[PDB]
Amino acid sequence: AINNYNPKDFDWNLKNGRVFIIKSYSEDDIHRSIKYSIWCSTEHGNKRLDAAYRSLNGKGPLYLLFSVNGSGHFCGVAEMKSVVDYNAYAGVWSQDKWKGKFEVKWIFVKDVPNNQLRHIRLENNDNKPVTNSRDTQEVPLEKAKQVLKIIATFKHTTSIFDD
Repeated sequence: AINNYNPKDFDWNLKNGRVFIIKSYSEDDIHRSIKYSIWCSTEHGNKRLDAAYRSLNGKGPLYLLFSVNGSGHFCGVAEMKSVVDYNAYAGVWSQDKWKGKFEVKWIFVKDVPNNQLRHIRLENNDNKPVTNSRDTQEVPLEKAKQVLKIIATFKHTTSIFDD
């Protein structure tokens, strides 16, 4: 890998976009996402993000703030880059038939610890800290701006690449 990620004077274009938490079950899913520029949330996760992406059209960016369950930190930020693709061939049984995947462009890959963000609280999630969020929890715009500044400017000592 390279430091192709973590741009410096990164303007977010976050005047009209949306921001969502991703909780990855595994570090492997993070690696594969970075390698192949895709993500799959749960069925409801994909549908929630698909609807948010389509409602935005091209008016604003949809960012995803990633964190592996139990890590204590966020591990980076990607932008969602396609509608959700439900493929029409995978699956034999009816429940594991139409599984969704969508495109992401990874922007920041860096460990930002939660102690840097616990002060930011989500008014749309019972005023809990942004670090308490569950997968596909949406972050209100002004709180998102605060989280993106912290993530973009934090001088990190680790990243998921050490794995």
